[PDB]
Amino acid sequence: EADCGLRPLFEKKSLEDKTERELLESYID
Amino acid sequence: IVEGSDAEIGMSPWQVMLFRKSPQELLCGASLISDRWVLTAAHCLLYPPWDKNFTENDLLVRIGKHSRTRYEANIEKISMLEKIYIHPRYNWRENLDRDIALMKLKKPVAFSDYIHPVCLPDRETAASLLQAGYKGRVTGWGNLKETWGQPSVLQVVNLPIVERPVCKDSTRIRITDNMFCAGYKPDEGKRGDACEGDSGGPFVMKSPFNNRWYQMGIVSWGEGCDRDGKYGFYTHVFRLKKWIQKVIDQF
Ligand SMILES: *C[C@@](*)(O)[C@H](CCCNC(N)=[NH2+])NC(=O)[C@@H]1CCCN1C(=O)[C@H](N)Cc1ccccc1
Ligand SMILES: *[C@@H]1O[C@H](CO)[C@@H](O)[C@H](O)[C@H]1NC(C)=O
Ligand code: NA
Repeated sequence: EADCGLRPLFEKKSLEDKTERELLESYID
Repeated sequence: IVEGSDAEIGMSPWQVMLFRKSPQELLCGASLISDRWVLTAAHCLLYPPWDKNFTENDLLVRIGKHSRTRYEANIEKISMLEKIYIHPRYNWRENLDRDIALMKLKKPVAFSDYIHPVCLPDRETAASLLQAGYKGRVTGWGNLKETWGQPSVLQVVNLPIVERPVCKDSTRIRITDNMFCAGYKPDEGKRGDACEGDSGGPFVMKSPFNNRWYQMGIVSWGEGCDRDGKYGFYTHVFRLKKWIQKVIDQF
């Protein structure tokens, strides 16, 4: 998979974007 | 994108803009999957009912853009197309089944903080993430409302995948296994949808196991935009992975 799907300004910097938490929580609800 | 919001800068670095050269026109969205390959919807390139059939020289793609219009000098990159590959079984006649196409760039693009490829799903990803109720994310510079304005900045909206029987009963258009639908149901407290002009754009999901984003779908079609009881339809990327691999391995 190399480096695919890891954003330089977010994942690479251990920073979450403003709404990705909504996506992760949806795996529950 | 209807009822979404302005994207944060660099939030979707795989976002691509398909541009007509003459006249200048924003045609559709697309996504970066490697330094030389861009994925989009077939109907963005070929749609006879609308007298549409673009060839490589008619288009250009813009990568790394945030604003629609503003020239982001030396941040965005403009690439020419070496070749266009449309799925041989793309059904433009009836229901847009297999609405997918690949575009190979003449020269590899340099990745940057604003230009980076998305992952394509494999079996495990498709099995674990493409389930009703889970939310994905759609992005685009398409219409802000069902019409016939346009956004100044890339729009983003998170939407839940809908159960197949519900997708099927929400429309008289024949749906297939190569498509999935997403959107909120009436009265769920939230709305939102892709719309004309967003086609080719990615529906992505973040893996809870490795922190990576996978493009599960391609904005494909709908009826109106954001109507209660209607849902946006997307090309099922994993269902078509074998064809994608074949093209990239063969060219
Ligand atoms: C080409 C894309 O910009 C656009 C995306 C529409 C997404 N809409 C919603 N609500 N998420 N696709 C289209 O406009 C496609 C191209 C052919 C016509 N079309 C439609 O969506 C029609 N509105 C419905 C349709 C007609 C014929 C075959 C399939 C679907
Ligand atoms: C589009 O044009 C090309 C050449 O100009 C032709 O080969 C192709 O068949 C056309 N697409 C269709 C299916 O109408
Ligand atoms: Na709806």
